[PDB]
Amino acid sequence: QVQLVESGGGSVQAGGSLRLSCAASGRTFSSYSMAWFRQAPGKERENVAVISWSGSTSYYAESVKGRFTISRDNAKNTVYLQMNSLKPEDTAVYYCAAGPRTTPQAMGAVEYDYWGQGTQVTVSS
Amino acid sequence: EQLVESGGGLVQAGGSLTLSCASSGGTFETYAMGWFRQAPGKEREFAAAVSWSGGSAHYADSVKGRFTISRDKVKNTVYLQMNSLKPEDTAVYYCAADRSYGSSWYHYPEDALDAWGQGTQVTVS
Amino acid sequence: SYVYNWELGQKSLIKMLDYADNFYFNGVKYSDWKLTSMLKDHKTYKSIINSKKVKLFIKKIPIDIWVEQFNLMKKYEGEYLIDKENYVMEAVSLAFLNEYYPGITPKFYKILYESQDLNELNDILTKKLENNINGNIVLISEFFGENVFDYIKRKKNSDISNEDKKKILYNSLNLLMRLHNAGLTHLDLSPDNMLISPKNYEMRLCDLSQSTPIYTNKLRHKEKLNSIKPFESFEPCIGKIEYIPPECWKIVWKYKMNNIKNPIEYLKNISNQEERKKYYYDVSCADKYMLGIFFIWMWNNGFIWKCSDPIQDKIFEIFMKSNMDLNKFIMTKSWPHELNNLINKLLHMEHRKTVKLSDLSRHPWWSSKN
Ligand SMILES: Nc1ncnc2c1ncn2[C@@H]1O[C@H](COP(=O)(O)OP(=O)(O)OP(O)(O)=S)[C@@H](O)[C@H]1O
Repeated sequence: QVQLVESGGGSVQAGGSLRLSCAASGRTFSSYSMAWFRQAPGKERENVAVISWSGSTSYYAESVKGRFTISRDNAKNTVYLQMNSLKPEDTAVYYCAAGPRTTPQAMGAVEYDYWGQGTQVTVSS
Repeated sequence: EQLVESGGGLVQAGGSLTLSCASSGGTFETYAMGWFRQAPGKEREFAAAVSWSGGSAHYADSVKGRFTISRDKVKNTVYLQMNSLKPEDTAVYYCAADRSYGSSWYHYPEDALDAWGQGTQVTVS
Repeated sequence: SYVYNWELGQKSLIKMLDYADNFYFNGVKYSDWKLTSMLKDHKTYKSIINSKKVKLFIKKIPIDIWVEQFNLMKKYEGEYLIDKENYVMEAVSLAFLNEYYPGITPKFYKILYESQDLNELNDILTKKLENNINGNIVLISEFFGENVFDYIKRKKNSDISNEDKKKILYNSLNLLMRLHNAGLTHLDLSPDNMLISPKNYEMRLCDLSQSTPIYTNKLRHKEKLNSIKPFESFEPCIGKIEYIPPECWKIVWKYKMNNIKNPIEYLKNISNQEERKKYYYDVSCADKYMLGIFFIWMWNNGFIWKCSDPIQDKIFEIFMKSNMDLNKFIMTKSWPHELNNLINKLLHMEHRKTVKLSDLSRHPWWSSKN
């Protein structure tokens, strides 16, 4: 009971900013931790960000920590991924998500319940 | 499902009904068990629940006197005795099982409880 | 006053080691016990010797798993960590506690090989494995009482009286205190791992397969320090998921979100101690947090939140949205003010770092009415 739509991507130059948005249509927003992940044509999936139900806790892959920041507005049903000091290696399709989970075992992996269509972000050299 | 209900049916306004919910496997021995209810349009709302020990139970405000729940000494099976049934009690009663006990059941979102049943209709004329 | 060290642990165990062939208890030869059974790479059994009608407990461990675990514990001088059962640790933990600190674990009687130092053992075991001659390492302890889970079920056909709850929660805190003092952690507190007697609510701890030393003279797992310090672990998967502490979850997510699938492997070749910091927690604070959950579980008659990870548990996130304060928490507001205060000092990290166990054992609530 939720469908996601990304927006606000594009091609930027190095060092440029970009703010991805994501509209959540369906069930109440309060009832799902959200996330953002990225898919670069060459490589395998990269988990990029996760945020708690209300917004208290947030976590980040070390490849974007203190460049990107994930936020959310539960009255306006939106997740954001503010992305700054962009680099070429940040070229990828970024996917808004819902209900991240994992097991305490390290061998496991980060399963989302839902993920929208995605948006492209390309970044000049 | 590992939750398997019975005892639903039609009753006269005033009369009684009593629902079983059994749970095979000694896995839910540590889980609490209880009942929610859903009417056309309405959201699924809490009815009652009982501790893993079967020692403590709590009720919704609107059934606080009429209904009582109990749990078998040996098998993980619970019984929701319903008396003085009103037209406003007509709903599908869903058995649930969880490791959390208490009013966490009012706060945890639906898809979060460890285990749900399929449902049984109760109608009241 | 000797505290847990790995040199002592081994020396404790060698005293208790023998070939199963040659072991008699009372007059009964080992071979002639009728062992009754009690996923798990280990098997436990009960048994009853008749000379003294004495009831024993038997853990059996394949030497294949033993030999591997011993080589590693030797490489890491006792500081080897896994999410699963560390059998070499449990053995030494038990042998030590028995020789130097009776009354925490059930009495320990022998460790046995079944078809000078623990290296001489491994030598043999390895020669035996090389000839496909399997066998077990057997840990033989007193059987003590019945776990808390059982105790509650039996008594309760109300829950257990608040009076009773309190006696159990108290003796448990005593045990952890004395355990920590001896120089060891538990890291799997739960009703199944605490035993109780008919005789005046007298308790014991059980298991010790998730145990660590509480003190180390190595920084993380590399550099040799000049004096002891608290022990830090890089293994966040400890005890049951319900009892896992939040900082362990933070570490879990750190590994996940950087695609680290084998910690032990990844860290092996990290010297930069700034990196290492990010994947380590304090063990002693972890114990305390578990005991906290135990308390809530015993009081509530079941968990309140199902994991201590705000990403995966809305209830936990509310706990935190009220600064882990049981009095300002919605689900514990109408509990005893004094008890909530007590629990807060096992849960929140400022308290865990600061508040000693000896001081919590003398907390006001232990003397209120009812
Ligand atoms: N010496 C003992 N006396 C009585 N009960 C014991 C004793 N040792 C263990 N038990 C119980 O027997 C069961 C299995 O024992 P342990 O392996 O020591 O503990 P545990 O944490 O349940 O570990 P496993 O690994 O799940 S079998 C548990 O329910 C313990 O409470």
